[PDB]
Amino acid sequence: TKEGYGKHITSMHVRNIFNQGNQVIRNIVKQQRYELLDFTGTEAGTTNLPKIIPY
Amino acid sequence: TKEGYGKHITSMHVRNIFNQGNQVIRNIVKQQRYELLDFTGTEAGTTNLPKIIPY
DNA sequence: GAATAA
DNA sequence: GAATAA
Repeated sequence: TKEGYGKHITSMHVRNIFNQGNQVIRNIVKQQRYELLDFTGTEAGTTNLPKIIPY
Repeated sequence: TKEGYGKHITSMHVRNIFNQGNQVIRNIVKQQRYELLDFTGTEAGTTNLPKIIPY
């Protein structure tokens, strides 16, 4: 007979404890920025022109 | 098959019968003492003075 | 608070 | 949607 004593012991079933490559981490990129919009200038991006948000 | 007859017999589980160092004995130190308090003297601890209990 | 906590 | 899907 194959028998033995132990604690937190069990007949051995399938164990592969590596995930099958499924895991998800979640960060939020957080980029608060104080900015200025200057239309008072003649230079490049400072003009009467609409300033763009390139989402 | 592994089997045998016996009395007060069991499949063998974990047995270490030494305690993990936890045991408590309790005595009371008992020290009744008849004593005298003498303030009638001039010598050392015999005076008008309060005699002390140094618990 | 089988490994001794009266 | 024992092999990680918060």
